[PDB]
Amino acid sequence: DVSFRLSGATSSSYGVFISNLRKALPNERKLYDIPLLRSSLPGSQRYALIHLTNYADETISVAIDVTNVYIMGYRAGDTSYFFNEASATEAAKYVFKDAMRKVTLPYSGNYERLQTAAGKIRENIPLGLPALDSAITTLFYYNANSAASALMVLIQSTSEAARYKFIEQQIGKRVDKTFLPSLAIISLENSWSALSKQIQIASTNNGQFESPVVLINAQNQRVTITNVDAGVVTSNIALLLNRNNMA
Ligand SMILES: Nc1ncnc2[nH]cnc12
Repeated sequence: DVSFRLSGATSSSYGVFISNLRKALPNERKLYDIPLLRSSLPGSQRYALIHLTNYADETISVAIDVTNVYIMGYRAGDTSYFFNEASATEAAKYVFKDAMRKVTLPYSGNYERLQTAAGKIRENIPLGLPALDSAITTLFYYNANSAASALMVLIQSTSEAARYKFIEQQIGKRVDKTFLPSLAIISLENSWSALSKQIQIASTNNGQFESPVVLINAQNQRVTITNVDAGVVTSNIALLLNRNNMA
């Protein structure tokens, strides 16, 4: 299990938390010094639990699938909450089994569904450590109308931070402030599967992608990424989705 406590948290201690979350994920190999995640694991090995505690000492436990860093659902007290999808129904056979109530959320855990349900796009939802505190409080005292936006804060602060060093560093900097994510963060979130696939292809193709990936950089320019010597591959992406795990 991995834990993070917001009371007394610093940039350094969020960095230690995201390091430990990456270390909790099993990898087959490394390609270009980046962990390649497993394609399939038995249910008994497939899930990791993250414990998150806000400023008021209220704790939720979040279940993640370690093959794709996907959040399956969370527990608050005696009640578990799972996303309305196939992988989350599978997850509920293995985690939070002694929860007295189980609630199935009225959506799946993908962004197009969560943004529709929240009525807000990712660019307009604050991130930073105080926004994670707020997200924990909202999810602990489950308010249906505010859950979807809180779950997007939670996903971006744990899963997306683990996938990219840039996202980890941007969220971790904001200890007593909040910020709105740039299109650079949004395009990294959007492009993880495609970048992962192309880096796996590149290892059999002399470091060259078969299909380019278009990212948005810090100056809001569309940049076309074509190989493993690009900065996003050398010094940013921290985990690779297995090619067998993309559908
Ligand atoms: N539920 C989720 N967990 C992790 N990463 C995601 N990207 C979109 N939805 C996600």
